[PDB]
Amino acid sequence: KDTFWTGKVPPSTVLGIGEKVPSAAYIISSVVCLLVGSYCVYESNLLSPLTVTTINPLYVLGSLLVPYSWGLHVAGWIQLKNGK
Amino acid sequence: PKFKPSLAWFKNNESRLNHHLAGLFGVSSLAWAGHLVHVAIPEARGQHVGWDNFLSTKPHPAGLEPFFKGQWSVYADGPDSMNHVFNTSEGAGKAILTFLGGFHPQTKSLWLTDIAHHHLAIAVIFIIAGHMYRTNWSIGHSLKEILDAHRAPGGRL
Amino acid sequence: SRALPFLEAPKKLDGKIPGDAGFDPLYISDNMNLDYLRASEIKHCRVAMLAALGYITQEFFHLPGDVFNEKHALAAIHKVPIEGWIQIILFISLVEIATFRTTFSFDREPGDFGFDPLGLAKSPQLRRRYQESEIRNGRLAMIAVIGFIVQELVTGKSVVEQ
Amino acid sequence: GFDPLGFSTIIDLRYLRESELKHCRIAMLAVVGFIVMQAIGQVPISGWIQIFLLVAILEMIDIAAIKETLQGNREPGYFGFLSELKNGRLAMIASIAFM
Ligand code: CLA
Ligand code: CLA
Repeated sequence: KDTFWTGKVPPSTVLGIGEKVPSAAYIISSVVCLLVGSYCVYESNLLSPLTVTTINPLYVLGSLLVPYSWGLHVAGWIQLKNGK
Repeated sequence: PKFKPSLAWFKNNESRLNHHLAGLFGVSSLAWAGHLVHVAIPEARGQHVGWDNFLSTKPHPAGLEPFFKGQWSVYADGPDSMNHVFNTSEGAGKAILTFLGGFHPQTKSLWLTDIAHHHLAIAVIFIIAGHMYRTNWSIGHSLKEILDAHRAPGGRL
Repeated sequence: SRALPFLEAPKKLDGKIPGDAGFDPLYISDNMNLDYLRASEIKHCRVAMLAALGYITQEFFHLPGDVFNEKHALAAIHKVPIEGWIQIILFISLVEIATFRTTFSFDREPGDFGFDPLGLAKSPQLRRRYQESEIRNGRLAMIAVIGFIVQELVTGKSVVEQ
Repeated sequence: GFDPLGFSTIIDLRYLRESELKHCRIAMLAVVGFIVMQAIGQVPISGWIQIFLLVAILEMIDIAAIKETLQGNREPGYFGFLSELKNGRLAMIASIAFM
């Protein structure tokens, strides 16, 4: 696949496995991932300092939803503007 | 003749990157953390560990029980004291992985348990990073596809 | 493929050569020189089989003298005289140097150094049966001897005792 | 024809079938296993590692198998080894309740 594109909007095929996913699915999931991820970071690090005996694996895993939400909102915009 | 690699082998960018990230960097870093935990750190606390006895000598009394039970904080308990005399048991700890920061007071150098943990942590990141590119199983990225798509839509690039 | 009957075998493995069950899920054969790999497998087969036989026998039976009376195989290494080991090494060395040309020529057939003293493989059809069975016993011996060695390291007991 | 949400349009149905039949088979063996929490702890860690070490390899080979399915050289869930599917779906809902 040639992924080169012109104009203002990429053509959905840049999303790979997620090319057929609807715009609303991406947009809602991006908000959820950002809020849950932000909460994990807050609970882990900001609500009381992190200690050697207070590392929750779920909060560490959950923190990865913050960068993931970025990707989801870019994909959401791409689908929105492509009509999907 | 029968072992000269083809030009196609030399231009297999995705496979080379996967192996160099996960293997050459990642696994090498993991093996070095192994050396430190099994040999360097015991030797620093006055204990001989070599090829002769290393199969029978646990790096930590608890063994790998805490590891498989996810009780990883056990490996941080009991660091070398600030009065530890390097290459002796006087003031020595049991911890194999730590995040103390700064210097051992006697040797004026970074703690060995910090160095072991550094190498273990980056090994994980490197091994994960080396699953990015597409080889023989359809998952992963093409380098050509990433590059062709990176044009700022405003046209300044 | 046969060994993995849901997957397809790689292109190199057609099912003609001895030892071919189409077992190469990683598709190593696509990149690797197969002729040499076959020679390498057969070599590991033959070393493992001698090693497997050696392990079980020198537990029971022994060469005369106190030096060669160690039931544990891995404990026997340090007891046996160095000059004894040098002669075995020099012997193995001479064989490997003699055979080196053939190995990298790829003229003769993998594992074939023209060694049939007694003339057991007279017929080509018998040779085929023997060649497959060499690999089969060899593959089995390769696992077994690694089984034996690891077991000794773990337990500290000779194969029969444990 | 039961796909309200529409995953078969998003993701390939062959892949979803492989996932379905896998859940079905794991769940049923568990349902039978439950009948025939403490055992998670009681069993030695060495034994548990061997279970993981065999599920891995089988799952690594399943990646190569999924390739054949998605290329169209293999039936979804065939390892050369409706009743399966119906009983499987029931066992999956049952297995949650037991856990
Ligand atoms: C302004 C900055 C910017 C913008 C607007 C874009 C925009 C784009 N990028 Mg680019 N990218 C950028 C910076 C940017 N990029 C940078 C700095 C890098 C690293 C050098 C990349 C690396 C990159 C790659 C590798 C790819 C793109 C792709 C794209 C296109 C599709 C995006 C997508 O599919 O999202 C949807 C993405 C997701 C839903 C995934 C979430 C993001 C990741 C996974 C988070 C990281 C998680 C963690 C570290 C990894 C998992 C660990 C563990 C769980 C295993 C889009 C045109 C795609 C493309 O070009 O198609 C041909 C593509 O394949 N980008
Ligand atoms: C696990 C798989 C694996 C491994 C281990 C390697 C390893 C290597 N390959 Mg690669 N290769 C592979 C798979 C692999 N390859 C595959 C699948 C392909 C085909 C796709 C290739 C294709 C390929 C080609 C074409 C070439 C190589 C080459 C090399 C060598 C690079 C030179 C070197 O020694 O860097 C060693 C580098 C490191 C150890 C990384 C560490 C360095 C960074 C900067 C980190 C910081 C260092 C650290 C602080 C150290 C402190 C040290 C101490 C003094 C305190 C290296 C031996 C090259 C070569 O030299 O061949 C003879 C070469 O030309 N490979």
